[PDB]
Order: sequence, then structure tokens, then C-alpha cells
Amino acid sequence: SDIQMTQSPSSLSASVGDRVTITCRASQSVYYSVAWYQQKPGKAPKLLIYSASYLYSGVPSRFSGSRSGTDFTLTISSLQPEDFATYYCQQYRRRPITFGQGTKVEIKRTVAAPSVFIFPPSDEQLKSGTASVVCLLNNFYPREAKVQWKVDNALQSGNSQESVTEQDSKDSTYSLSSTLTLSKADYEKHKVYACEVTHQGLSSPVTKSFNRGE
Amino acid sequence: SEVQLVESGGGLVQPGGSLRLSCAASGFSLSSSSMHWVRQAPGKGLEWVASISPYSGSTSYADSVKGRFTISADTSKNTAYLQMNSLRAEDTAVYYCARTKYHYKNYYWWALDYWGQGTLVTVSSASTKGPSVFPLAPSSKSTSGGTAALGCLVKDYFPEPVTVSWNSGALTSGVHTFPAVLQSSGLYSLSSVVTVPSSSLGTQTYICNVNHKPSNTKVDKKVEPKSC
RNA sequence: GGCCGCUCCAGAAGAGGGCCCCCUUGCCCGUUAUCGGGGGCUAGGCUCGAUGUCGGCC
Ligand SMILES: *[C@@H](C)[C@@H](O)CCCOCCOC(=O)CCCC
Repeated sequence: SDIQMTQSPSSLSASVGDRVTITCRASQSVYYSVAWYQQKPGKAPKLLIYSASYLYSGVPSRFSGSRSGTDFTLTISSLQPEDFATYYCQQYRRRPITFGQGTKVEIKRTVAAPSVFIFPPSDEQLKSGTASVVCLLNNFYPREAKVQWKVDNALQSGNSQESVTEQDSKDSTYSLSSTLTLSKADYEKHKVYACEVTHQGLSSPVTKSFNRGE
Repeated sequence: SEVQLVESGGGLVQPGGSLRLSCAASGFSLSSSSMHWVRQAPGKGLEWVASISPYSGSTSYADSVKGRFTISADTSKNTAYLQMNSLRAEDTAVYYCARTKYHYKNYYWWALDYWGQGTLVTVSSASTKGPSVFPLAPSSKSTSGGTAALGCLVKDYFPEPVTVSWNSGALTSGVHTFPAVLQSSGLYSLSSVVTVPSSSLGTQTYICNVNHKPSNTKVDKKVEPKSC
């Protein structure tokens, strides 16, 4: 019977200088056997805190940890630019050791609506037998957005995939692709291909669409 | 700065296959440590795999690798190993080797205090295949505030990675190359896009340069607007 | 009614075992290894013990 570690929120946005708190709940008591790790993209985790609140050697003192029952918190007292990263908690009260799923600390900026573009499949692709329809959401903030595909006004489900960039290194926005993949046969069964986008930066949902052929 | 862990042995294997990972340690003795393997599937969290105490030979394993994976250590080489048999697609991950320092004054092992750089393990039955590259063309319809969007759809390659540049690296501003998605076919796909001034479309040439080292492919695709 | 027992029956019977919580390991302890103390539960299901509503002897 393992002990689960549940981290919330999955991500949060903050600015340099903010006080940041990250929380993790053990499914049952782990006494005081919790560690916190920092991981940057493409890099190995580093130990920050062990035994709930003890700083590991060399870790800056703006990092601290505390416990309230099964709730464990990592606090960064004044967030520095090198602190944008993902943070993981882990218990070692009982084997097997288990990790929380992580909290990504991201850069806060002003709201930015996406610019939306839709791309029909190329004739090259159609000749090969497939039809990818691409909808682009460019340079928006915050990350949350809802992308809906409609084919002849019928809402699509299960036949699309999304991909989202990491925060731009220059302007801190996100960009996102949603790709609707039909067979050539299915794509020719319909006329209107529409991508509908909801985002905080938009007063009402934006729809880009095209008519097959035209 | 003296503690180092150097993983090797990762690679691409078919389901059912085997790999041996190595973790070469310096700056400390393996017999004064607990050595671990922890893996991280693409875009996911950390999953403990196996631990070993080279001093005692004691080992432990995640339930889902028991019988398949064997962790071992050669103290004469200060190296730990993970022998991985009966590999499957869900084992695809970066595998990190990590250390817990032994403290004779303590009474149990504590946290994972140092982690190596990681080695990538990919388990797939897919065959190596270069991408098909299709244009994402701008049309006169879709000009938003003096800005056009165009791109390249880089579809059905294996494995990772592909690199994409634009105009042989002369075009970098406004470029977004999205993370690849693993399609249900077992092949990868991604798009790279760029926004440019719409007035430029007649007098500028936009080419995406797609490189896929595993297939030794370099493909240049001119992306131009469709008219009428 | 006595004595000797637990082979059988009874649950009237309490330890083992198992789960949870507190104390930053906190008398002493601690397998290259997570303890100890305290608290909250679990009973007739296994082991051991005890008992008689049981068995044997007189
Ligand atoms: C043994 C000392 C302990 O069980 C007695 C305490 C009374 O609580 C209920 C009985 O405990 C059990 O359930 C034991 C089950 C073992 C198979």
C-alpha cells in the first residue's frame, strides 16, 4: 500500500520578487519525510529541501519548506529569474518512494489574445491520401485556451491533437497548434472547416474557417 | 562540483528488446551511497524505477519492472547498471541515475541528493522514416493587421528529432516550431510556423529547412501563397 | 463435588498479527537500515495462551 503525493496547482504564474508557495498533499501521514526538487527543461532535478524543511547544501535561503499535517508547502520568499522551473515533492516515509506530478512556475505577463489562422490541407498531402487541417493560435497569454473543430457545423471529437510551445523567451507568450487529421475520403465528404477559439483575451470566441475547394 | 554521475546505454529498441544502462560515478564511493534509477516519460513527472545499496547488495524495484529489470553495481568500476529486458512502449523515457549519500550516523536513507544528466530510452516498433513536409500556405483571406502566417507541416517521421529552420537560418523572428506529437500510428508529427508582413508575400521567399538526422534527410520546401 | 488436562465442543477469553494518528527519530535502541514512546481501532477468522459452557479420571 503506497503513499500518493498530490501536487497543486499544476502550474502557476508569478513575477520576479513575488512570494510563491507550492503545495503537496500526502494521501496519509509521512511524518516529516518529504523532499522538494527543482527541475529545469532538459536538465536533471536538484534537491532543494529534505525532511520537510531542511535546506540542502548550497540551496539559497529564499527557499523554505513547512508542514501542516499531510500538506507540505514549498515557499520561495522572493522569486528570482532563475527560479522559473518545475518543482516536485517526494515522500520517503515508506517504500516505494513516490513523487507528486509537479508544479511549473511560469512568468506572469499582461493578457494577450491569440491571433488565429486556419490552414487547409495542401494538395500534396491530399494526393497521398490524408488531410491535416491546422489551426494556429499565435502569441497568447495566459496558457488556457479552448479550440473547437467544426466540420459542416458538426462539432468534432477525438480526431484532433494539440501542441503548445513553452513560454517565449522574449515576450512570455504561448503559441498552440491544433491539427485535425481526416482521411482524404472523409475530407471530401464535407465543405466547411472551422476552428473556433475561446481565450480570456477575446471578448467572444473567434472562428476562422474555409470552404473546401474555394 | 566533484560529484558526477554519467549515464550511458540509452537508445532505440523494439518491444520485447533489451538495453543495459550504465551510470559511471566519480567524486564519491558507490559503497557509501544508495544508487537509483528514476525515469521521466516525455512531458510527464518522475517515476522511481529501482534502487541499490552497493555496500550490501540490497535492491528494490517498482512493481511494473519486477522480473524485467535488474539493477546492479560494480564497485571496482564505481558504476551502477540497469539491465532492462522485455521493454515496451510505455518504458520510453529519459532515465536518470541518482545517488543518496550514506551517513553512518543516520538511520535510514534520505532524499535523492544528486542526479545525473539522464539517458534517453525509446521503445517502438516503428521503422525509421523521414518526414513528409507539406506547406501551410497563407491566403489573401487570412491577413490579420498587416500580418500573415505560414508554415510547414512535418508529418509522419520516426523517430525524434526533427530540426526546422527558415530561409537557412536567416529568418528567426516570429518562428514557432511546435513540440512533436506521437500519433497513434507510432510516427511523429509537428508544425513550424512563422508570422511575416503580408505585404511582403509577393517579394519575399519563405522556405522551411527540415532536417531528420536518423534518416539522413534534409528537405527544403518553398511555401508560397495560393492565388484566386 | 474433587483432581488432572485442552484431544473434541463453547466464545464467555488475551496476547501475537493487521490498520490509522502525534511527537523532526524525542530513556535505550536503529541491518548501508526508518525507530521508540504515547494515542485510536480490529475477536473469535489463524497461532499461542487462558477458561468452562468441554474432555478424561475418581
Ligand atoms: C492479538 C493480540 C490481537 O488480535 C488481539 C486484540 C483484539 O482485537 C481483535 C482481534 O485481533 C485480530 O483481529 C487478529 C486477527 C489475526 C488473524
